[PDB]
Amino acid sequence: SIINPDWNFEKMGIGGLDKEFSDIFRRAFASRVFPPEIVEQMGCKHVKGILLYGPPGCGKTLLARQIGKMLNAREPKVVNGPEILNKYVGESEANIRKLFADAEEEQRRLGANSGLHIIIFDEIDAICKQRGSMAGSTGVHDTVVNQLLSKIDGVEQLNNILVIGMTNRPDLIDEALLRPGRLEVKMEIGLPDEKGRLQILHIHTARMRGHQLLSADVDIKELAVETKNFSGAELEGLVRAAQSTAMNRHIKASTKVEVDMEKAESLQVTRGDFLASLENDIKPAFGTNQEDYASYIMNGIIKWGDPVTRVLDDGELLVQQTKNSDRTPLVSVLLEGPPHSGKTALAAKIAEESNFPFIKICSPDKMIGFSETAKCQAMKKIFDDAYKSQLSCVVVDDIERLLDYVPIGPRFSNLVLQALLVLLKKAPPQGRKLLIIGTTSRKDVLQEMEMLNAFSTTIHVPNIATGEQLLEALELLGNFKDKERTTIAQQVKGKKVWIGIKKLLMLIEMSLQMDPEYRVRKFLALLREEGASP
Amino acid sequence: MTNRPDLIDEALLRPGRLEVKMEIGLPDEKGRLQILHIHTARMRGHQLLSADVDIKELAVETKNFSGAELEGLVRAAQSTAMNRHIKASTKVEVDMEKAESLQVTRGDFLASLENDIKPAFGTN
Amino acid sequence: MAEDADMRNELEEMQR
Ligand SMILES: Nc1ncnc2c1ncn2[C@@H]1O[C@H](COP(=O)(O)OP(=O)(O)OP(=O)(O)O)[C@@H](O)[C@H]1O
Ligand SMILES: Nc1ncnc2c1ncn2[C@@H]1O[C@H](COP(=O)(O)OP(=O)(O)OP(=O)(O)O)[C@@H](O)[C@H]1O
Repeated sequence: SIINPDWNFEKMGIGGLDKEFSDIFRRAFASRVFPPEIVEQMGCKHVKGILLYGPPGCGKTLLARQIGKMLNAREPKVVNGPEILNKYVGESEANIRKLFADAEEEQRRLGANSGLHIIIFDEIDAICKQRGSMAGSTGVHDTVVNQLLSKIDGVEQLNNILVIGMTNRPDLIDEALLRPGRLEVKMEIGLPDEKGRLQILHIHTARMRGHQLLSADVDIKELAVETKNFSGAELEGLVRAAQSTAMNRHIKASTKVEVDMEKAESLQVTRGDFLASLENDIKPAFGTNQEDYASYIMNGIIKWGDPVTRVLDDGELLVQQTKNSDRTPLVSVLLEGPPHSGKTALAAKIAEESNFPFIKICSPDKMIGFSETAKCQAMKKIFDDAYKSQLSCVVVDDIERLLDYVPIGPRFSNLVLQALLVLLKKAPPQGRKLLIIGTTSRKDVLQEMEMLNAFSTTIHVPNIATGEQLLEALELLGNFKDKERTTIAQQVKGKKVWIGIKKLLMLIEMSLQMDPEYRVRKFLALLREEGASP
Repeated sequence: MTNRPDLIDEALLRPGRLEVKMEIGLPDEKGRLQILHIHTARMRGHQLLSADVDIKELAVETKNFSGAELEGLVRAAQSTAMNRHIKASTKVEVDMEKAESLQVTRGDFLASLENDIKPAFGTN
Repeated sequence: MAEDADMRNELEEMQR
C-alpha cells in the first residue's frame, strides 16, 4: 500500500505534537486514502504543499524526515540549502527543473494513476525571497523564483508531487507563493507543555531503564515540573550532561588518562547529577518568564505584629474578588506608608500567593537613563502582553521614582502621568480579568496630582511603634542573648519607639562590629540618636 | 573563538551545534604566580637567573595583568640585561668576553615595570 | 541629508 505496513505513530519517537500531526493527516492525506470512485464523484483537487515554521530546535527536521519514512514511494529528493546557485548564467534553472523532470515524465507516462513524488526544501528563505525587495547586483534570484513559480503551477498541470519547506523567518517569503494551490496549509510549532515535557523525557530515558542503568530515586514527574520553558533539544542536552557527569567519576586524568574497568562495570545515574546540571550546564535559551522573587524578598517575612496578617488577609480578599467577579473586570489598589516599611516585599508576597498564569513586575531599576518616551513604550508593551492572558496581575512599584519627581519647583514628567492615568481605567478585552497593585511612599503628592481618586482602595503599612514589638522582632531574629535582652528591655519598655524594619536590620549589622563589651552600648546610642521621630 | 559573543546568530548556539560555551577571564593571584613560573623555567634551569629575584613579590605586585602582559614584562626584563654588553655609538659591537656570566637582577624587573609595561585595566 | 555610503558589487561569469 501507499503506507509502509509496519508504520505506527509510536515508532517515530515524536514528542507532544499530537494535534499538529492529526491536523496534517486530516488536511493533507484524507483524499488519497478514500476509494477513487467517491473522490472522482466529488471531483476535488489535491493538496501539494506544506510550510512548517517555528523557533529553533522544535522538531521540524525530525517531523519532515519521519513523514518521508512513513510514506512508501520514491526516495525523497533533498535540496540542502543554497546548493542550487551556480556562477554560469541559466544553470540554476537547469537544476530547479531537473528536480521536477522525473515526476513530469512519470505523470506523462502513467497519467492519473501514477505514484507520488516528495521533494524536501530546507532553509527555503535562502532561495525564495520577495522579487521586488532584493539586491540589484544580479537578477539571478528573481529568475529562480519565477522558474519555481512557473514549474510548481504553470500552464501544464502536474498533480503527483508534494513539496515540504521548513524555515525560521516566515515573513521574508514572497506572498505570491503562499496562496492556495502551492502552499495553503501553514503550521506553527511551539514550545511543549508539561505533558509534552514528560513524554519527551520518557522517549530518551527508555534504554537506560531497559538496561537497568538508572537509579530508582529519579522522579521524572518532578523533573518535568522544574524544567520550565525548555525545548526538546535542551531536554536531550540536559540528559546528556547528567550522563557525562555520572561517567566522569571513573577516570583519573590531569596527569595521564586512565579508566578503572573493574569498578566501572557498576555505573548508575543518581538524581544529584540532574540537580547539579540544572544549575550549571543548561540554561533556557528563552528567558525565564518567572520573576526573580528572591531579589525582591531577600530576607523573608517575619510576623512581628498583627498588621502583617491584616495586610495579607486584605490582599487575599482582593485576589478572590477579582477572580470571582463579572461586573468589575478591572480592580486596582494602592499600598502606602512611611519609608523603610517594606512595601515592595509585601506586594511581591501578595502577588506570589496568587496562582495567576501571568505575573510581572515593572520597576525603574531597568529604566536608567531612559527618555520620557522609552518609559511609555515599555509600559505599553508590558500591558499589551498582560492583556493576552485570561487572568493577569501587574505590580507597579516606586511610582514617585517613575515620574521623576523632585520637590524643588517642583518638576516631573507629564507624559508618563497621563499614560498611567489612562491605563488605570482601560478595561481589557471581553472575557478577561486584570489586577493592578501600586506602591508609593508619598500620598499627599499623589493627592495633589488628582490620581488618588483613580484607584479603588488603599492599604496602610505601618512601622514598629511599641517596645514590645521591638523585643518580639529581636527574639525572631535572635541576635542577642537573654542578658542583653533584659538590659535593653529595662530601658526601651519605659517609652515608645518609631523605626522601620530595614533600618533596624542596618542598625543591628552596624552594631555587631564592636567588641562584645561595647556592642550593646553601641546599639542603644544608635537607637537614641536616630530614634527621634513620632 | 570570539571577542563579541552577543553578535552571533542564535540558531548556531542551540544544543546539538555549539553546546560547550566557555569564558576566559583575567587570572587571580595564584594564576599569576603559576603563569610567572611557567615563563621562567629555562632561565632557572640554565643558571641565568640571579638569586635575589623573588617570584611571589612580583605576583603580589602585578595586579590586573594578563598573560600577555606578564610575558611582555619578562621579555623586557631580559632585554634590559642584554643591552649592557653592546655598544651602538658608532659601530655596533658586542663584548663577547663579558657576555658569558650574563645575569638578570631585580633592578631590571623594577625598571621594566615603571617605564615599559602598563596594564590596560582598572586604576593604577 | 547624508549621501548614501558606498556599496560592494557582485559578479557573474560567462563561458564562450
Ligand atoms: N518533539 C521532540 N521529540 C523528541 N526529540 C526532539 C523533539 N524536538 C527536538 N528533539 C531533539 O532535538 C533535536 C533537534 O530537533 P530538530 O533537528 O528537528 O530541530 P529543527 O527545528 O529542525 O532545528 P533548527 O530550527 O535549529 O534548524 C532532534 O533531533 C531531537 O534530538
Ligand atoms: N515582616 C517583614 N515585612 C517586610 N519586609 C520584611 C519583613 N521582614 C523582613 N523584611 C525585609 O525587609 C527588607 C526591606 O524591604 P523593602 O526593601 O521592600 O522596603 P521598602 O519599604 O520598599 O523600602 P524603601 O523605603 O527603600 O523604598 C526586605 O528585604 C524584606 O525582605
